[PDB]
Amino acid sequence: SHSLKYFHTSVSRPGRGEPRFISVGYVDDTQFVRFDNDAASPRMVPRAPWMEQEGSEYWDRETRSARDTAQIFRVNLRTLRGYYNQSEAGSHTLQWMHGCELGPDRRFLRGYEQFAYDGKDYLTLNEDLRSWTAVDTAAQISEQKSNDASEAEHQRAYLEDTCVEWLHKYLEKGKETLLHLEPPKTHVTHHPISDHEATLRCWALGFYPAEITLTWQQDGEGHTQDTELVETRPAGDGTFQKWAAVVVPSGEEQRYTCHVQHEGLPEPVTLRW
Amino acid sequence: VMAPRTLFL
Amino acid sequence: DCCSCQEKWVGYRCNCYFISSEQKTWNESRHLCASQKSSLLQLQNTDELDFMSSSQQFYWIGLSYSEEHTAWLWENGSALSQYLFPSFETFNTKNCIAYNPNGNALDESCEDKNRYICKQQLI
Amino acid sequence: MIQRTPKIQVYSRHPAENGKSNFLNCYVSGFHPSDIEVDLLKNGERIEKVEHSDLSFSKDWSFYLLYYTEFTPTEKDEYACRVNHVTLSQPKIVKWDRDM
Amino acid sequence: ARHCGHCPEEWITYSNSCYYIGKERRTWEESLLACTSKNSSLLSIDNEEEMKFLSIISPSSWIGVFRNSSHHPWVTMNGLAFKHEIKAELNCAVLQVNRLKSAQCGSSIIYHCKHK
Repeated sequence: SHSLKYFHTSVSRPGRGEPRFISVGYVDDTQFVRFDNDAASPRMVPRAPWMEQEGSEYWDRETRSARDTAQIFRVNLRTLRGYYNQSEAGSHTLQWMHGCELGPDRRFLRGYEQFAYDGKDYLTLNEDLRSWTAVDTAAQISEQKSNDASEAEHQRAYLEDTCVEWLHKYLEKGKETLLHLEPPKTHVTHHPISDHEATLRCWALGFYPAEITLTWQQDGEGHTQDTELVETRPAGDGTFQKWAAVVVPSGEEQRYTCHVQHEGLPEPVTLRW
Repeated sequence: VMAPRTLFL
Repeated sequence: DCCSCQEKWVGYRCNCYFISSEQKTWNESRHLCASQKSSLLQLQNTDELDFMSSSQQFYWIGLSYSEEHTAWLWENGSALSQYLFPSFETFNTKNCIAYNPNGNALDESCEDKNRYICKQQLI
Repeated sequence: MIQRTPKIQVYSRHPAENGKSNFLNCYVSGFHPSDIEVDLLKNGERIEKVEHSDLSFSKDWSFYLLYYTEFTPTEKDEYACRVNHVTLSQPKIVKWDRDM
Repeated sequence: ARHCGHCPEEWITYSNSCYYIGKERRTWEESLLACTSKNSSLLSIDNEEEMKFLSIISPSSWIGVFRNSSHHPWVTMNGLAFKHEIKAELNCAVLQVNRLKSAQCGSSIIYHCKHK
């Protein structure tokens, strides 16, 4: 299973006219292209080593797309500021994301796409990709002006056709990295809080993809509790890190175990200290 | 490659 | 006549339009339209590019700010209807305008590269 | 208008091994709107030339960034993360701990 | 309000041939008849450049190309064999953003007419 996700953000700026518009493209959990109409290069650039072999033909077309999307948004922001009867003084945020998921079989599994205005769900593309559904009792306007216009189509077509075919085009281009599974370098540490309690912090380092699990159990078996779990953070080298700790009455440390579930693992590991 | 066409809300 | 319209040019309401895909600046497009012996698009009503209303691109039109009359003016000297683009108020007078068959206008830098539309009258 | 609050994590790319050259990260996330200020700190010093990831956002529309600089830890050098955001009554500083 | 003499009133002319930008959504069959009611044929795709034009005017549209069973040859309106490429129970051809695709003959889509 793989995915081609794109994330588009347009923030408006009352002062300096043109709203800022940023696009990032992720294959799986690897970013490869970005566009930033506020940088040294107002065009689409590569963010992955395996894209620096593409030609003008591609970098141009994609800039055509990015720049054109950004104008549509400059409008939209206005268009919306209208609907929501908003202060022309304030600054607001329009977000758009879409992506295609391939089944294990390598072929299209499902597609998604939706808009958001000011951190709130605005418009969503129906599962069946055949129509748009408003969310705010004010996106109803954009609904029937997209169902009518029947944009549902060219969109349903992107996800199933272009997006899928391209995802494959990318997975091939970046074969060596995108596809290689990198299991976590697990290991437990001890951290006394007082004479009575100690923290057992189970680590998971340098892994990819970013989905994982980390679970504590002990003597007895499943669960325990009095646990802390942190958001899976990026290392920066493309891999990730997560840790799960638990507090333990001293001496009992060896009752507890940590169960790491990852896709890079033959089967779940277990740690002790 | 990003969707060709977007949407005029 | 009324059925000339070069080739790769499209005729409508007895006028000869030319939606480009090529992208150039304003002063550039202005001159290109001149060579082809036509004008940078000048809108009557938003129903002029009706046949293209499904478009999402933005094309340079022939609007600019007149230092002289302290007003936005078409290239032909005539003034801009208060209606066409309702926000003309907030266009920066240092920028040129780019139009979209829907009815939407954007004021961008006279330098920025954009698509253009040429028009030939026939009356 | 939604306003969410940054979630801060200060850590290193590889395990912190005194003397050897590493990397200092600050990973803010799940915040909204997008305007956030982040600074890395060497003993109270703003580390200059700190770069940062491309602005993406997650399933719920919240944002996330990765600020980072090449650096070399010591038993005398203290590091931290000063984060300011429109939803913080004032800048929030989280100090670096090589155990977290 | 003067308009061209060779082509119908609100129609547009491009390359020796006249066009009618539909804006109404109809099924392949409905479109077929409509275009005929308007004394013309359904939209045919002459050149791969007349297609870069068409893709600037309207995003998507039915065209005069179909299949009988989910496997016989793709056929133009002239009973002839189609000489371009094109992407289940789909049997009518559409034009979607400068590409030729297979769609559901029962789907409602935009249609354009075209003359010689």
